[PDB]
Amino acid sequence: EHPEFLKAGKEPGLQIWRVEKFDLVPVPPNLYGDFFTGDAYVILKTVQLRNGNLQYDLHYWLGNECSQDESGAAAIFTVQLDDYLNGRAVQHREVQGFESSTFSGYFKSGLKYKKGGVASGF
Amino acid sequence: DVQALVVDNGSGNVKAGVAGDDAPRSVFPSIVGRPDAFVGDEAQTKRGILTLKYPIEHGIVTNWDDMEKIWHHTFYNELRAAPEEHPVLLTEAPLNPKGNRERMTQIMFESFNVPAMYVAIQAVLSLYSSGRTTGIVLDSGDGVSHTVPIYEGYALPHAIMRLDLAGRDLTEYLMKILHERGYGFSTSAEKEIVRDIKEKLCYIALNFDEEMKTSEQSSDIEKSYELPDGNIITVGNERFRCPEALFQPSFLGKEAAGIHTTTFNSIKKCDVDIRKDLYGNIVLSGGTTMYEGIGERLTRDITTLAPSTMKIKVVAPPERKYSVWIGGSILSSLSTFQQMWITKEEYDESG
Ligand SMILES: Nc1ncnc2c1ncn2[C@@H]1O[C@H](COP(=O)(O)OP(=O)(O)O)[C@@H](O)[C@H]1O
Ligand SMILES: [Ca+2]
Ligand SMILES: [Ca+2]
Ligand SMILES: [Ca+2]
Ligand SMILES: [Mg+2]
Repeated sequence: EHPEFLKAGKEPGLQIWRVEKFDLVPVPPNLYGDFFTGDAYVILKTVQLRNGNLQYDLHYWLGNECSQDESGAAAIFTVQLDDYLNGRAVQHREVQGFESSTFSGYFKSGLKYKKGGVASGF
Repeated sequence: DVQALVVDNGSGNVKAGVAGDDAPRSVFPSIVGRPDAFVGDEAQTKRGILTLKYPIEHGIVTNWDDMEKIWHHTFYNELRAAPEEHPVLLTEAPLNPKGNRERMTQIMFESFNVPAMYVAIQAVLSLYSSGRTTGIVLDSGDGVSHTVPIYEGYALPHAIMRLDLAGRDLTEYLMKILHERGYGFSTSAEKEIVRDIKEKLCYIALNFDEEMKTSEQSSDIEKSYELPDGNIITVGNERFRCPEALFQPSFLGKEAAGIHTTTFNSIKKCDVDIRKDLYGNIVLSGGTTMYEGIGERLTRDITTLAPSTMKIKVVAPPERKYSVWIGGSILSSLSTFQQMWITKEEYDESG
């Protein structure tokens, strides 16, 4: 029933949400690739396979200064999204500065970080 | 909309509070005393006239009348919350039988009339509180310890290990070995003092045999503690011999494997293709994991046991004493929590 779940994984592309106050909030597309060190994010990459089905990779990205509610919520939302996608996503934990090559490769300009972030829900 | 209550049904202490807080506001002993009934600290206050029972002594509820008294005390005496007006998240032990879960659900819906509830596995909540969906949780509490492999959010029940060896055994073992110095702690009240000595002074040796050798060469090991009556007790190698029983349960006369061996055996019950992710995410949870030195010692011991091409990481979060509760607070705060719970109406018509 959550509106962002209903939008998740419908078309090939890249969807990024930030944990804000115990909710999953879309990131403005202009900010893609620039992550607040103070925050946690959930990223769904959807790929079209030639056979016609969609392939899903879920990454949760943890900033070095994100609060425990944010990192915890990002992990939980990742599990819940995977369940909504019928378990067909692969889950990946991404820590600031140690992200996988696959994750980095989603961003043509590479990954960048920014001071600050949204306030903790705790 | 409504705020959930979060109740972690600990073998030693209940941790309770409201969703969205960073720590439980209520922590009290999981004890019921009868000559009606007294719960928690007031029941200890009145040891002298009550018979005390631990209704969840090893993490599984065994006496439902006493457990209901604990839950009533939680809602009414601790939180001052109407349970019939709040969703409730309740925790359960790894490997809790489904029949026991069903009985707690019946009590919540039909004795407390909670409007909605969710039951979560303690170790899973702790893993989430660490910001992970995959890992193995070593949870060591008061009356029970478990190792719980979790993959992509879900515990793997064929690989969970239970140890009847946790903090209460360590308190009792410290009480025993202090007899070498002439102390005779034996009463309930004295056991609570020894528990505090354990928490203040004990630590885990990186290498037990070497620590025994270094400690006997000087009195640098000895550290002191002020008893309630003002006398000072001095403790030496008991500081690290007490929690050494986690690794060497033979010190307690138990044939069980230690916590390093148990962790290793749980990981090995999982298929080879996920073990790397478990070895790289060993997450400690619970009060009995709070000893200084534990992460370093576990790292050394599991590294020795595991294949040398594995990459062992032991994570010891600073707030791990209450990580179960904290994970429950996060989960029950999410905008999606409403879609996870079971409602009383549904239960009453098809439960
Ligand atoms: N700092 C500490 N060092 C060692 N043991 C501790 C510490 N703090 C608490 N404990 C022990 O942890 C146990 C309580 O842990 P907890 O996780 O609350 O258990 P449970 O959930 O089973 O009730 C007790 O045996 C207590 O003495
Ligand atoms: Ca933040
Ligand atoms: Ca999956
Ligand atoms: Ca080895
Ligand atoms: Mg516990």
